[PDB]
Amino acid sequence: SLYPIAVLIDELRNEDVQLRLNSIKKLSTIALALGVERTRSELLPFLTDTIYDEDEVLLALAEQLGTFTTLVGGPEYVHCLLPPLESLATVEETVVRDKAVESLRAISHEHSPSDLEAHFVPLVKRLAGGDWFTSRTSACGLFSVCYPRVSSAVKAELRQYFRNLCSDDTPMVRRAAASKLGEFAKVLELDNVKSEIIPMFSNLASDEQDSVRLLAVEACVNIAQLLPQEDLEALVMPTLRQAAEDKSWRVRYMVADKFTELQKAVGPEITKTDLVPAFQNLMKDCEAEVRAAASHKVKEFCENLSADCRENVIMSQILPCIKELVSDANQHVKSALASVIMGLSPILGKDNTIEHLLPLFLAQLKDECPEVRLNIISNLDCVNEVIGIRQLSQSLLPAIVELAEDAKWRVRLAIIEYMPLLAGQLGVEFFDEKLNSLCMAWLVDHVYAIREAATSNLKKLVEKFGKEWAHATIIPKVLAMSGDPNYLHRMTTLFCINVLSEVCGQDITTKHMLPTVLRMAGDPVANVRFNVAKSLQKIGPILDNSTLQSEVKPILEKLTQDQDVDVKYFAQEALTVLSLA
Amino acid sequence: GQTNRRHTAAVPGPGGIWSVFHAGVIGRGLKPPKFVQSRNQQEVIYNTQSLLSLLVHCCSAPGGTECGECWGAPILSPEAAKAVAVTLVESVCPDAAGAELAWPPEEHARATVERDLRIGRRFREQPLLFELLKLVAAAPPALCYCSVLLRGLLAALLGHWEASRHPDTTHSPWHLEASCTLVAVMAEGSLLPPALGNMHEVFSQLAPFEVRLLLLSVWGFLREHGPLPQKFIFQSERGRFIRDFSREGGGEGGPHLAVLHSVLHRNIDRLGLFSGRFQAP
Amino acid sequence: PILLFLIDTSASMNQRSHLGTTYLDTAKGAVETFMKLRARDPASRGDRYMLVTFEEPPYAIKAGWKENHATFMNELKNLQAEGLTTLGQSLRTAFDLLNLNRLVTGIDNYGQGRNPFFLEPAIIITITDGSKLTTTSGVQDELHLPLNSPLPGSELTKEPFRWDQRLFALVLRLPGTMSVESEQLTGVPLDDSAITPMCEVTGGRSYSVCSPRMLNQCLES
Amino acid sequence: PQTCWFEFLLEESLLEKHLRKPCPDPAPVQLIVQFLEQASKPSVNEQNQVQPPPDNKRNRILKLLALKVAAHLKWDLDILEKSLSVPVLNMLLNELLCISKVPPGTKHVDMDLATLPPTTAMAVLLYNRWAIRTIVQSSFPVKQAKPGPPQLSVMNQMQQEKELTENILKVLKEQAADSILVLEAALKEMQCQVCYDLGAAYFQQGSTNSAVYENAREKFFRTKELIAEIGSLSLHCTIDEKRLAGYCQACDVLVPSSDSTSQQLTPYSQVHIC
Amino acid sequence: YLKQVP
Amino acid sequence: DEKVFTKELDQWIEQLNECKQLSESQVKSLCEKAKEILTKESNVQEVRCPVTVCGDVHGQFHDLMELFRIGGKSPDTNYLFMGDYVDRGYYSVETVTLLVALKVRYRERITILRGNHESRQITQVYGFYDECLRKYGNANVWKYFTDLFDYLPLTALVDGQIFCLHGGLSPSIDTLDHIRALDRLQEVPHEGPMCDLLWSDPDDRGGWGISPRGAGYTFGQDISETFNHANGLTLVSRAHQLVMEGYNWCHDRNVVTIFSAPNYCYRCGNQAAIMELDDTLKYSFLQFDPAPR
Ligand SMILES: [Mn+2]
Ligand SMILES: [Mn+2]
Repeated sequence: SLYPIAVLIDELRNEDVQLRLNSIKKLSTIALALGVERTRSELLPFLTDTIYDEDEVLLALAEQLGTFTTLVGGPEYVHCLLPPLESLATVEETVVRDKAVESLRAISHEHSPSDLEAHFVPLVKRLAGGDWFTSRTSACGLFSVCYPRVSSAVKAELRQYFRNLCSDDTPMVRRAAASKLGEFAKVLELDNVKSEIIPMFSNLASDEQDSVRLLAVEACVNIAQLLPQEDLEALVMPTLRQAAEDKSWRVRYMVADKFTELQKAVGPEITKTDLVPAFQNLMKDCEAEVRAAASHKVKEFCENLSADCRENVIMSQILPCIKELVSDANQHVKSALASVIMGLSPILGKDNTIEHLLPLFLAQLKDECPEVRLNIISNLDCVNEVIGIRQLSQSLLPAIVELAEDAKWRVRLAIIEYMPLLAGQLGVEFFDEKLNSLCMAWLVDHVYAIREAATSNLKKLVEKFGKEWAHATIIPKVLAMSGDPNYLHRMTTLFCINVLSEVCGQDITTKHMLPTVLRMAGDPVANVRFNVAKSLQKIGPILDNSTLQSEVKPILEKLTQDQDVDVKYFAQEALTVLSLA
Repeated sequence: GQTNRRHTAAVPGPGGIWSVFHAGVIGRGLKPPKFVQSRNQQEVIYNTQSLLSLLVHCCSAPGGTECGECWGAPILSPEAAKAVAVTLVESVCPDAAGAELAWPPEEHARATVERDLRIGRRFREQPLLFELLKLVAAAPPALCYCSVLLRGLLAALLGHWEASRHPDTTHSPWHLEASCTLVAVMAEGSLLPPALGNMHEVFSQLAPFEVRLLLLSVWGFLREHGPLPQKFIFQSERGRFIRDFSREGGGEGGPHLAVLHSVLHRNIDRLGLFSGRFQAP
Repeated sequence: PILLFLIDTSASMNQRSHLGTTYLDTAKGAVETFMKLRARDPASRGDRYMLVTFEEPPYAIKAGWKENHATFMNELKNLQAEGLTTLGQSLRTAFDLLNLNRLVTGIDNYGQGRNPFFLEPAIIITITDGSKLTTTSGVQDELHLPLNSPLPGSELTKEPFRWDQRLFALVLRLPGTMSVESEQLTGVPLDDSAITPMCEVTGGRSYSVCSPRMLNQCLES
Repeated sequence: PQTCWFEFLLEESLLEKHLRKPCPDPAPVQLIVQFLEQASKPSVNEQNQVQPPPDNKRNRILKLLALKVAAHLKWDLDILEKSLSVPVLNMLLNELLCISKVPPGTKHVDMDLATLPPTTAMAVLLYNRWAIRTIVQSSFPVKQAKPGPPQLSVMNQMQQEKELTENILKVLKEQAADSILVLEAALKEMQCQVCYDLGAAYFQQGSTNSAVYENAREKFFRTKELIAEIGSLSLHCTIDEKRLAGYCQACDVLVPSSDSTSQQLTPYSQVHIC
Repeated sequence: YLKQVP
Repeated sequence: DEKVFTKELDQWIEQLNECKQLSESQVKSLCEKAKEILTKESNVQEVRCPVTVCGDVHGQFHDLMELFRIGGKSPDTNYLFMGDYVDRGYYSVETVTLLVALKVRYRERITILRGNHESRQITQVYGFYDECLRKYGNANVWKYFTDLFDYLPLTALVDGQIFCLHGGLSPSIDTLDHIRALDRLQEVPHEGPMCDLLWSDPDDRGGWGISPRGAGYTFGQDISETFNHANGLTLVSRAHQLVMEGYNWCHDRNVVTIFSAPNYCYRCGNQAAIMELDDTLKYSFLQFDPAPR
């Protein structure tokens, strides 16, 4: 009975931290092996009176108590564990008080209402009266959780305790109390929130510190989601209006970030009458981070309105703000704006997308910054779905040559991936005239991903344009660059063999495809033999039995005892897969 | 033992109106195709035989007595072999940092490791060096002058057996052969006792740390009983220099033979038949 | 105060110790560790660092009054020991710099007595090796400072040095092979060099070093 | 599902379940490591007065659980020697000696084993076998640890542990002479292994005083016919027969015992004897 | 670097 | 046995490339096979041309994936990493696990060197120990990875002409035969040849000097020229300092700094680079940006 306490006290004092962790992570084993009333009687006062100097053990014991409250004997006997769990609140670390408050959240969740009405209310009212701020943070959390199981008089007592604690001067308990206001009204009725919660909410939003106003405005968006359409205009709406244009930029940054749930909560008439002019005030100010957030939110603000008025407000107010935001001297604002600009295209009608968004599209194409270019070129697929390929192709005619040679390979990657649609729409004659050279230079780039994308692009072209065109215009250049001393150029030619052989045909597979593969399997570079083994492995099934048995089998038995072990293994598994022997 | 025309004919494809792929050449290109040396061992062994025959004629004494029933060994002069030893030390290591004939402590081997690696390279490249040591061996005051060479080669072997991770010593042929040949030559030169000098026949079947401990035992013995030019008595009836291991006071190395016997007592499983060679005289 | 380092840049200062490093690199490390140990003292906010090498003028003053700390570091780390052992001219050049600014400021009031409150504290440290003193004509046995009177007013004081400056000498005698015997003397010996009588006259002491531990004791002292 | 030492310290039936658990988590010899490391805590008082650990009930129940764990492995010294260090094994065998009703400081000269209780006789035989094997394996060379600098505290407590190892090995020698007397009195069956280690001792002091080699030979010849009486009954007998073959091959070269066809005829033997 | 992130 | 381990290790590669951590027994087997494959490797491993040499990674796994998207996939292009891929990064265990699994899968295609961060003390103090506790749970996988770092080769040689190592030169090293004679089978000391091998760095000096790091030395153009002349080398490749442009040709076209961790410690904003020696020793630089997140 006392020997567990003795080994606990001689084990908690050492050098390392792993041993106490292994002890208290298995303290539930000690409790279940020893008994129930024993650990109610002596072990709980033992863990109260001891004070440790390390923080992670407090986390582990808190979560162990949270998992242990079931092993205590059920919800009826958990009154023994409440003085220790409230004794854990007098700590100085954030993670351990978070673990403590979530443990007490679980305790409040699992437990039958009558002895919450009897016992937890004095405990939360007494730790609410604690002088330390951590006790008040735990108090406002516990008052946020203890609503639905108490009676009306006990309710009104905890409401007036909440007004007693929420009015104090020190800021961190006001932050915690504002967060618990945001979590608090999610369960209340309409009359109590419309009578006393919202005027003191306005009072707490009327103070000076920025962060209490931050937590106040997301508490405002929660209560706007909660309150019906009939009452929010008269009381909390001027509060959020006067909080919209405050002196600090943090509050307008947050109400920009929270603007979408605000406009979803209030309803379209309030958005048109009040939120739109404040939003023109939002993107047209001097701070630039709020401007980037304003672009990030003008995307999902324009997608979420009513149609018959969204068209008018975008043709009347939004587009001049877009034109002003494009010419902004800050760069990150332009990058974010170009990230979220062509999402307006499926929203907006066709000819208006042309006559407004395409000049700014071509403007954002030629910007010297890379992030704006990579964002707009990634969004070119989304604008490509709603705008027909013909006028988009004619728009990208003088802009396709500068974007195939720019520094960043993301833009080149997306241009290569998008190019088959452009070539298929735009015809074969133009590609044979002055557009094949771009793909030819793409096949010999430095970046591997660019070359692999160009090889898949070759697959798309041989699929979309036909057989004899690829015979006349693609294969001889592939062989001429197969005759290149550099090794990775030979790698790209092997990739061309593989990927163009996916469609290809049957006649060219033995008279201009196979012999070049055969004749260069004796290159001293082991990677050449490695990938010619891979190419033979893949190209096996498309070939017929005569060529597969005439010269493929002797070259594969030639390459299966060479010095490098990797090419030997892939030659062996190529012979295994192709069933050559 | 030990341009532009062909450049411009093959610059198609990657050039044009676009820049070339590379940024430059690191050096002059590939470092040759590397040369493969080829010899035949019969000519090597018989030119070595001719040279050692010439040396053993030159380093012999006058003689010319024709006394007795022959069957005997003519003396090799201890002064000619001293000259051969001096010029061999000159050829291999011209340095004078450790030119003292008394061996320094073991930790001092960690200082001049560059010199030890250089003597190791010299013994590895040319086998004739080892052969010359045997010529220095059969004139017992001579190999004492090569104490620097033996010390450097021993320290290189110590380094190799410290860095060796193989379970068996036959995975490195040359270092095993060099260790056994070295201790055999120092056993020829009356530097080690016959009890301790007969250890190399177990070296082929030990662990690298085990042969390392044996060579440290050798190093400690040469600490305790140095390879001085003196301590050889010129016994005159048949005039030769003899080192008798009775009167130095150590005799057979007590701790050294103890460590060597512990080495045998570990690997009883394989060093069973050869345990009879290390019996006390 | 004013900390001046006279680093010997003769070719004899290019010998290699048992540490696998040259003597000049050991001198640079001595300067660096002197910097660290002086910066440990919470009284060294104002300390002007100067460097003079064994090179003929005007390439003699590496760092002076109008330079800063970064240029002192850059010129310290970029020293090449490719000269002769000309100690007298370098010592005269260092004293000429220091006494030159001294007589510029009027720190020493001639005729009005000697005021030891007017003070410009200065310690100069000559790091050398103790080789033979060499000129372009031959070896010089005994150290003589030149007497050319370049600074106006040098005749009003008999000695080229002054009473506000002190000379110390770090003579590096690191052997090529490490000594088997370990030095256990608490005190640092004096050297039998040609710079020792001069630093005894000027009111300093010549530290003689034979080991890196000895260098640490010398530099702490 | 790992375990800890005080899990078994609080309840004995947990250790009983662990001893019966077919595919365990950390094996019982590392459990011996953990319990005997916990029992090795110095008894520092309130004034930091370091003394021997106290004889409370917790220590005694820890030792009896440890000896029950050791009994689960049938007191087989092979894996128990290979997996546990020297001073910890000294403490374990001292505990096994004192639990067998032996007062400390007793001279080990006679203890007639027929008159002894069977458990006491087997315990003193086991302790003496540990002594003789420990000194023999201390004569063995060891792979030197690679010189990577550890932390200072672990290096210091290793230094203290190997220092106590040196202490226990010297006192091991000066009782080991009398222990050799106890072994040679202990011949008067599965004790052949016992005799085996006796002959191994005669190789440790064989380099000097070569006459003990002759003593050594009959001991190993003894083992051979007892191996002939064993067959495949290697329950407590764990003799490596490669070692026996190598040792007897070493033992043949001190004397000619005739029977050249029966003895070795490899040319190394006749060139050596000639 | 226009990212205060406060 | 070879086929099942090969396909399991390929599935390990595929699971690593999508940024998923492995299990403790899988790391056990990977580390054991890594020990077996790294025992038979010299201190100066000759890597034949062609090879794409990459520099410090320092536990930036998505940047490593981008690096594989630039220089080529690991099956097809040879790689040589000059260590220091374990600390100062959020995803550290995935990076080292990917390198070791690629080494034991492709033994002639991936060459891995040793950095100074790949030691017990430095991993304990600069983050790998903490990452070990937060992901896998106990400190035992750190023990296998420290032993694995212990067996790693120090330097590498490309066509007998390019010397690749992590740090810099040494006052105690004069020939490459002394590199091959060192006992590599030990944790990196505070003083000695190998600590200088993994800790030294070039600077525009005239000789040796105490590095401002607590260990190692610093060397100038004269020392590098002497080392290149006396050993038949022409280039010394290394990866030890942060570089904006990703490559530096210091000591007059003799010492090459190649840093391959863009945006080091996620706050420096450097554009990393790697070197791609072709089959003609006929090089090019691949210079890249950090990955999108
Ligand atoms: Mn790193
Ligand atoms: Mn590094």
